[PDB]
Amino acid sequence: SDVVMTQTPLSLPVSLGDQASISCRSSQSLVHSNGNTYLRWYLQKPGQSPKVLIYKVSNRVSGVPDRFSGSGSGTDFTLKINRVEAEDLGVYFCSQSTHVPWTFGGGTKLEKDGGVKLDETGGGLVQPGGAMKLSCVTSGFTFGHYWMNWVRQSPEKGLEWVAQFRNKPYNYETYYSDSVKGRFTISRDDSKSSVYLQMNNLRVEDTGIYYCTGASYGMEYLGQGTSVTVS
Ligand SMILES: O=C(O)c1ccccc1-c1c2ccc(=O)cc-2oc2cc(O)ccc12
Repeated sequence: SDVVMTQTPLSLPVSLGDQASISCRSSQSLVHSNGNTYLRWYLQKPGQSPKVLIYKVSNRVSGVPDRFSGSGSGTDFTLKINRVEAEDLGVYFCSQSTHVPWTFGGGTKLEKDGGVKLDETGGGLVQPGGAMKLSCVTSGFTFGHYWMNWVRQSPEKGLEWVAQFRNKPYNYETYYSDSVKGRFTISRDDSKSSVYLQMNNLRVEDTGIYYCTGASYGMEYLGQGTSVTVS
């Protein structure tokens, strides 16, 4: 039932100045009943956090050069990069947010912002069985019009969406990944423009960098992440 996002190729070697093309396919249509197709492309530079380059298939995040273009429809999507430069090098991910759970492709290795801020705190080291509360304080966007999420990253599983807390128009509904159901609880406070993640009964496999994200009208902003180690 979970939408599988498949990227090709896993690794894409290029020479500076060449054109690059990355494919992302979904296991089912990403066309939403509301008319939007919720497909994002991200770039993660080595050692840094993922940043959105393209949203709703083809919309370029302002600031991203015109050399980048997203295209496609339904289940078949493509990111094109003209005249590759050094700053473009890193891992590109696609993600779908039409269906819950939100899901990510496995990545392809190619080898401010209106004052928006999201700051994650609470990370650290705990032993299995332990608990930890992550907090995310935001500013620079009208929080009431955003769905807040927690997404995590590990070498073993890649990017994984784990929880969502919708806004008032969408009944403040919460959703969780099966991997954390019954253990993690996402909470939201509009007055403080903050979201929190209470993580109980932690396991080694919960180890990862945890990012808070704010999504609205197909766009998404992400924090720099906070590291959680369960050892
Ligand atoms: O896209 C929207 O209409 C919308 C507006 C405000 C807040 C969230 C959404 C939004 C969705 C609203 C309804 C729905 O059925 C699905 C939505 O999906 C989204 C996916 C995103 O990445 C990012 C945003 C959304």
